[PDB]
Amino acid sequence: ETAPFFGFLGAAAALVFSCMGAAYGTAKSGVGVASMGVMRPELVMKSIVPVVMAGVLGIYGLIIAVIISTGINPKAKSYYLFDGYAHLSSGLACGLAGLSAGMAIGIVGDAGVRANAQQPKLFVGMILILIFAEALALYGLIVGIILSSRAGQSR
Amino acid sequence: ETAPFFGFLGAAAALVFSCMGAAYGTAKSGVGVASMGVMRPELVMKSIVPVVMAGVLGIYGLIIAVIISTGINPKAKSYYLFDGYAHLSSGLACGLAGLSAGMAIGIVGDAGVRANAQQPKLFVGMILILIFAEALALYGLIVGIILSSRAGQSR
Amino acid sequence: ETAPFFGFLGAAAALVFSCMGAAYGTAKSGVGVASMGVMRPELVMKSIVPVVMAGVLGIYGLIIAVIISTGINPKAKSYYLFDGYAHLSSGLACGLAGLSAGMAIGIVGDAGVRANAQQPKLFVGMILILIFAEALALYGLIVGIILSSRAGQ
Amino acid sequence: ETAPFFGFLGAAAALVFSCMGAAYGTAKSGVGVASMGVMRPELVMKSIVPVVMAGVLGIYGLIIAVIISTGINPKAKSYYLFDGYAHLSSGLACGLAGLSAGMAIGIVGDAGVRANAQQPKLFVGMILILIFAEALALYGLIVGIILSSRAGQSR
Amino acid sequence: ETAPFFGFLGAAAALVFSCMGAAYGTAKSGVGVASMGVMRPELVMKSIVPVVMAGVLGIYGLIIAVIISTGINPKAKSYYLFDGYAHLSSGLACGLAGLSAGMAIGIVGDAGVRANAQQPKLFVGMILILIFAEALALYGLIVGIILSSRAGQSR
Amino acid sequence: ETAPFFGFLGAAAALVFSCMGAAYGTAKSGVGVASMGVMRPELVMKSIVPVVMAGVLGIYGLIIAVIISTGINPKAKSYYLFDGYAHLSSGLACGLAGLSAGMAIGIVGDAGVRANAQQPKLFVGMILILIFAEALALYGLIVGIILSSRAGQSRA
Amino acid sequence: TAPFFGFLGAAAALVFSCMGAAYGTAKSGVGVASMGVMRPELVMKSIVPVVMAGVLGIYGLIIAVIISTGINPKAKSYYLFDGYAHLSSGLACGLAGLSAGMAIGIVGDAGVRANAQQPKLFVGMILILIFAEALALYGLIVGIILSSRAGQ
Amino acid sequence: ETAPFFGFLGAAAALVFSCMGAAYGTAKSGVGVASMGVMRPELVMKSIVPVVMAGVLGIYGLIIAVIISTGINPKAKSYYLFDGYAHLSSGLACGLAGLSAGMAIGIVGDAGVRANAQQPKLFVGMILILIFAEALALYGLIVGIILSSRAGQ
Amino acid sequence: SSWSRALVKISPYTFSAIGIAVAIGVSVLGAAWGIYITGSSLIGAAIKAPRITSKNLISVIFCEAVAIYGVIVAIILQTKLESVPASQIYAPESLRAGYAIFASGIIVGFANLVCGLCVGIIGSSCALSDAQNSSLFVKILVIEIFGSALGLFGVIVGIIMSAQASWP
Amino acid sequence: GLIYNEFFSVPFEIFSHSAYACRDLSCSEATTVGLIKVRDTYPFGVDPVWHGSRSELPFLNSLKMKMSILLGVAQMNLGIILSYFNATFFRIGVNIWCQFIPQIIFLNSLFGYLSLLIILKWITGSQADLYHVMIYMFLSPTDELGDNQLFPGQKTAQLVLLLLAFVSVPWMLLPKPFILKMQHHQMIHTIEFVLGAVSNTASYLRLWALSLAHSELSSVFYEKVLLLAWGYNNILILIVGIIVFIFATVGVLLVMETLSAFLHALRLHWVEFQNKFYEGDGYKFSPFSFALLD
Amino acid sequence: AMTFNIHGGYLEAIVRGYRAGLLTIVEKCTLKLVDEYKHMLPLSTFLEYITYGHMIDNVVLIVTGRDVQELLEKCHPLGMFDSIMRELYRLVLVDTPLAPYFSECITSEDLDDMNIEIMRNTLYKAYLEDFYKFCQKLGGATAEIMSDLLAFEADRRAVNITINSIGTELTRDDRRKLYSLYPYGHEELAVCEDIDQVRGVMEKYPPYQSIFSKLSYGESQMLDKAFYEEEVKRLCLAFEQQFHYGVFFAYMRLREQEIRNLMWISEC
Repeated sequence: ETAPFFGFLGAAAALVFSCMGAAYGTAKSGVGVASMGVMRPELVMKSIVPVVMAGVLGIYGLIIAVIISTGINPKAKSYYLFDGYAHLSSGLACGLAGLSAGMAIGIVGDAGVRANAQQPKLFVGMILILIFAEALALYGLIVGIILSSRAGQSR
Repeated sequence: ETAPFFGFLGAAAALVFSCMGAAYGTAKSGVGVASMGVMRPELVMKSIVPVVMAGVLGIYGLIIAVIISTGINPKAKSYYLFDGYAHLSSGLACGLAGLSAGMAIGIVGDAGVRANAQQPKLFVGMILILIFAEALALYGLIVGIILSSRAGQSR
Repeated sequence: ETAPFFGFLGAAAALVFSCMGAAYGTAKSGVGVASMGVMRPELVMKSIVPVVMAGVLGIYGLIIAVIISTGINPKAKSYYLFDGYAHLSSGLACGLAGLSAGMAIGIVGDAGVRANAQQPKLFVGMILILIFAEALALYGLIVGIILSSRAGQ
Repeated sequence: ETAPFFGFLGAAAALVFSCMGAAYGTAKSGVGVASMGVMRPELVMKSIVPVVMAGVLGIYGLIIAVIISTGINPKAKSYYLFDGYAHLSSGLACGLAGLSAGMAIGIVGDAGVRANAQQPKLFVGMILILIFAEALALYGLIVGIILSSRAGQSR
Repeated sequence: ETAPFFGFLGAAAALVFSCMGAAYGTAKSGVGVASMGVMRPELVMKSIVPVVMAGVLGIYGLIIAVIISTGINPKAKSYYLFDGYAHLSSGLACGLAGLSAGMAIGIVGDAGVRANAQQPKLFVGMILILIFAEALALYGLIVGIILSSRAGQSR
Repeated sequence: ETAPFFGFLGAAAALVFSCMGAAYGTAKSGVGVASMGVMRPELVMKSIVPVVMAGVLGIYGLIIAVIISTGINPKAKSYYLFDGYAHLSSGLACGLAGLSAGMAIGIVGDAGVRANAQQPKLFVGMILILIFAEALALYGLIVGIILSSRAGQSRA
Repeated sequence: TAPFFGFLGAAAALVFSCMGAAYGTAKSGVGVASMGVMRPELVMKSIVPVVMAGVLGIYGLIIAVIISTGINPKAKSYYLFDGYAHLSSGLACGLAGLSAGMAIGIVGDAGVRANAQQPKLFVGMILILIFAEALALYGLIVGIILSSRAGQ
Repeated sequence: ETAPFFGFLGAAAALVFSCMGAAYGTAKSGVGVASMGVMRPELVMKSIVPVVMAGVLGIYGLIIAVIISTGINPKAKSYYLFDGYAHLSSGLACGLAGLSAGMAIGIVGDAGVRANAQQPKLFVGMILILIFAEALALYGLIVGIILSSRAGQ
Repeated sequence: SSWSRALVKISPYTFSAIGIAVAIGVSVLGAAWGIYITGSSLIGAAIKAPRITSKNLISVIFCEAVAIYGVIVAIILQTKLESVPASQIYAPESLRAGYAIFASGIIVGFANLVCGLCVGIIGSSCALSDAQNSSLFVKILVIEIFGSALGLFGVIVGIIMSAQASWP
Repeated sequence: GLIYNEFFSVPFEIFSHSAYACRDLSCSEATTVGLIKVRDTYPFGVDPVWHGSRSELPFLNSLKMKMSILLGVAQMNLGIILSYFNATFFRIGVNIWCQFIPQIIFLNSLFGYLSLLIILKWITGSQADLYHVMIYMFLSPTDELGDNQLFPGQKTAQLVLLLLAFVSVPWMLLPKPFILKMQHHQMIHTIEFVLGAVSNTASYLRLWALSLAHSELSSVFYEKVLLLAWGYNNILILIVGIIVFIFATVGVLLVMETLSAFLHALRLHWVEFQNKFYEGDGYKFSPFSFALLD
Repeated sequence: AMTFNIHGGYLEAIVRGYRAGLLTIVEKCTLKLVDEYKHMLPLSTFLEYITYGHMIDNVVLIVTGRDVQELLEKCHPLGMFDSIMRELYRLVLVDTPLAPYFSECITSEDLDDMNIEIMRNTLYKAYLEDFYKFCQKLGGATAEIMSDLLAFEADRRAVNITINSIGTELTRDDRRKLYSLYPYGHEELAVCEDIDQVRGVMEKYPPYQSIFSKLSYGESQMLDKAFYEEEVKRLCLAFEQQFHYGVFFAYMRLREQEIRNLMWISEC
């Protein structure tokens, strides 16, 4: 039917929004890292952790997209409209959550890197903030996985 | 037939909007903490309260989304448009409440982090304000729970 | 047949708009309260009056949402469009009134925090202004309840 | 048929517009009175007139909306689309007039607070301006009442 | 037919637009008059003439709305689509003319308050602009009445 | 049978846009007059020319609207498709011309009133510029009068 | 009939990818010229970040090529599923490339300034930029996987 | 049926876009010339011709519009949508190219007006830049002629 | 349904012609924008010093290359046109050819615009850099040449898509 | 965790053998009218079958919500009871009997109907109530109806509780100012207490939400590890999956989950338990006991 | 981003070339720089604010009289433009950004602008008004530089007040009421009555930390020289001047600094 035209769209949107959020985080993280390392090159290595923390969202989005893509197989079963709609919903939710988490992580990491050289306690504070932010991305990934799994029944 | 699309979209919207609100709150709190903790190490841990206070809203939104996803069961009951409409309404209400709470909590937490360097007698007031704001998240979760409970009784 | 698709949406919109207005008011109220407490910690506890009164709008919105949810009883009576549309309109009106009251209360509290910080002698005037603002929210809640009461075709 | 939709929409629009106008007027009045609350608290007590006027305008709008709602009795007489359209138009007119009057009164009070703070002799002028502004709300309420009464003339 | 779906809506919109324009003009004039009275309390009483003149818009709008409402009467005679369309057009023209006149009168009065406060010689002379604005409003009302007079022309 | 709705809408739009142009011109004219006040209160009377121009524009718009409304005679000469579209087009053209003329007149009059203090003998040149601008209002009125019946009464 | 969407996917994949590629290359190029005003030697080596940004266009170009080759109407019946899948596959690749290039442009522009100030931090800037550039590669992987679903 | 309407709309767009682009370029060049006149009035006419060079784009647009008008006639053939749409596309392409070239030439002339005054030796460079810009307009005219050639089906 | 049927019933020849014209239009617009961007900096440098006119002309030539490529693509698209027979006005082959033509035109136009903007920005920076120091002109020119490859890649993609035309 | 019958995101052998057994269903599907027949309840923890079943989410959610409601009621009762002890220890005035008694009675009675309904549904097995119809019975403010009521006296008990709650509102506001006037600030307690009671009651659901989130995250991690171990049982793939699972447990399960739980627990303790005690103010007395030297 | 090529590109290139070329002799260099700036005539408002920067001081100097005729000798068009004693002050209140505010703030005329100290107070108030006006035109990276300059001026005024002007009624309240992170956290300098206290106050801003150093130089001067000398030393940051941004103010500041250095050279 027309269900794939929505399911594949949702699967693509998940990865697209996740990549957009990861890029938005990484830009701010890199700007802050450069600003910090201009004056204190020693802490540049310690300031790179939020960049990887933001980049993990890209891997999460890629995993969600792979799951969504593997979840559609007309040769296996008739993908009714319910299955495609649920897959699209899961993709949209995962992508939006990833984008929001990436933006938040980028802002927080840029602020922390700007404040990194001011006090060494920033090395712990920014790490804690980044972990708390990535918790939201993990929760979104879990919700997307649950929705994708529930999409498999379709009566 | 199209009702499960509406229900899945409502659950996805709830999760995504809650994630966005939590991300905005966490980013604001992280910026405030990065600004405050440069001067003193007190803001490193004694003022990390909003960092988890904002993630509480995301946890509540994830719980509501999981409940909504578990609500749909075509193999157990052929859902009419009533179930889809109720699920979509509950998801929209939960997501909007989560976003509003996230924005308010982020603003209040940024203000509190800025004021942290001031007289510490205001910590109790800041915590009280944060709790009063976060009460909106609980109210939204209650409304969503009531809607989900009333959802399945369709004729 | 399509009446619930409007009634549930109206209830959700009422709750969402009430929450949005409450948050909009509470942001300014909390900013002003934090500023005053930094300036004068003595009156910080007594300055949470607009912050506390902000939650009243959210409570009223939750009550209206609960009433709207209790209104939709398909088993009790076949929900014609005349009831679902009325419920949706009542919810929309309550939510818009709550949002307007929240914005007004936020502005009033933002002004009153500085007003009390400069001189606590204006606390009575600030409270009177807040009560006058909340009168709009009370009127909106009453109107929403009255409109929801007309679900009998 | 679908006339109750139009009637309910008109009543809701009337209530919403009246509430928005009253809120804007009250916010402007409070912003104005914030200075008078410190510059001359003795005159601040008499400065609450514009807030009362805004509340009165909101009350008039709510009363008009309540009358419009009470005019809808489907079980007593069938509501033709003519009556619903007339009621919706009456509500829209009352709401727009109330919002405009509230905004004008709010601006007038915001100016008059400083005007009276500079010189107490401007209280008479402020009162005259407020009365002239409230005349518009009174005219709008009268027009809405006339339209609501005429709404039942269909057959 | 569905005549009041447009005729009554236009009748309401006429009063709505007239009230909005009068409110804007009165707000501008009141701000100017408050500033002038703060500058000099002597001119406050004498400078209310533009404020009063701006009130003619409300009277004209109320009269037009009453005439339009009286012009709709299915019991007396059925009104076709043309009978309602003409009334709606007349109401829209009257409302737009009232809004334009109100805005112009508000700007003119805001300028004239300062003009009179500076040079009392030009105070009385400046009333020509207000007279011209009132004449424009009267011409618009006359055009609207002429348009509305064609209510019974249908057949 | 739906053409009269379009015709009445066109007449109303003509009146509304003419009034809007007149108001836009008069606002700038009054602002300039107030600015020229106190500095040269003697020239207050001589500065009323833009007010007269705005009043003339409003009168022309009202006359065009009344002329259009005079064609609302459904008791004879069935409107057909032309009597609505032609009237609407004529009204729209007249209103837009009035709005443009009002904006130009307001700009020129405000500039002249502001410049009336420097080289006061340039009032004649300012009035000449204002008249050259306001000629567009007369041109638009003529065009509207031409379109008032050219495509309206020739439906047969 | 449906194949219009499938054809549009390939065009969109290249267009949206190049849109972000130009934006990344522009920001990276501007910083390089600023550094080249004073630091003569540092600018020559700093061109790598611009070269890295230009690679994203190549990745989008290859993805577009695959989509075009798979839209053969006379070879196999291009049902609506194939058109929907190809359009979806292109949309992800184009959107991801646009975001990935945008981050590289923002990061690269700051990196040129940072290198001109302290040459030591050049390694750190490259590492962050390389990690950011992996998102475009991540988008490429998703594009291949989605396009591979054109079996039926 | 609607192909004549599509062709007429395309011709109108071809005229209007080129006219707007030429007008913008000429206005920018005239502002630049007026600014440069007060400094070295002896060079006011030394660059007035490239300032008014927007007449070239105007004439090209007029020629394109005339060509598009000529090709539409019911008597010659009952042209279908394949002809009207093609004519509209050719006209739109020519008009867009003309507008872009006019804007670019206006900016280049605004720069060159000051550049030549600051350095008389830069007149040849400004002329070369203007010729390079007008190459785009020439290419657009060629493309428009080529497209309109096939429209006579 | 009825609205969907009307949307599916639109003439593909109109869409194909629109895309063909839009490709050339967007290419011309992007080339002109890039030319203006480069020319502002070139004129500024010449005002500073007329020594680097030959070096500056390379940016203008590169910008005009985008317009040349767009013109070539437009000529190819015009060659791709057919007679549009009445019988096959809604045939699947005609619809596929029209969709492919529109997609190729849109891709070519967007790629040309992006490449023109990038080349204009690069040349504007490079002229100022050369004015600052003529030693850096080689690296700037190399970077501009590398960035110009976006237009070539877009043209290649459009040419590849052009083979899909099969209008009877 | 031992109570929850979940060990490292995996069930295990309960003190009993199997709480619920598939009613017949030697070959029939689990989703059936017979479903699963329980021989006896597992005392050590939850039924092992329930954890891995499709119906895990609804039953576990209902149980967690009921447990959270009961725990919040108990904590609020303890906090309110501490008020009388604090008043007696400090020998406070008649304000305790004047205000502490109505304050501890109104909220207790208001939550008592819900707590008793939850207990009765758990005790009497009134399946006609479940998680939803309990709220439905609590929803109606008006009298009459009561068709779904399970308590034999619920028809009169609800009205009595409503009357008591209505009468308790002034009893918590008047007597303290009355005593103050007789012996010759209540605005701070006024209005705040009424909304704060509802806020504290609602906040208890945070514990249930956190528990559900932790369970979901642990289940996701365990599912990923099992999928790696089953299909990717190859040595390199198995080692990589084990390393990934260890890293995930260290990150989310160990650090993030514990931090969030601690923060939520502290917020709950301050918000409700401390609300009825402590009262703030004061300072920490400290002598010059070589504190800097220490 | 495309707006730079849309307009202002040629002027930006000319300014960049003039700045790159830069490096009674001091008077001649100042006249040449002023002529170059004038010949350059969106960016118009920026140029007006940049000129008004020194025009505030020029108008303050012209406000005297008292040998007022000598002001024509220093009629440098860069700062001493003719377009930019209460009766004459009202006339001079036009064509300047800070003049309308100073009309009310300095309505006492010579009473609030006494040549000993209160004239410096009026000049500081005018400088604060001009800095606020410049910061109002936000949208570029120059906001940070403007904030740094205003902070340096305010901190230098506060240090001068705490050093010796405290006896001249420049108390802690006057450190911001009359003496023009500083726009939000200037209260820390109200109690910095000692050089060690000044260093401690500077410790609140780690970028400002170690800038005072021993405070033997720079902070030793009164008026606005204490923290302004820190900005002069750190002006190497302004020497970056990243492209496609407003650099006219940076070029003007660099030319002024070069003129000051040439004047300080004098007879070696």
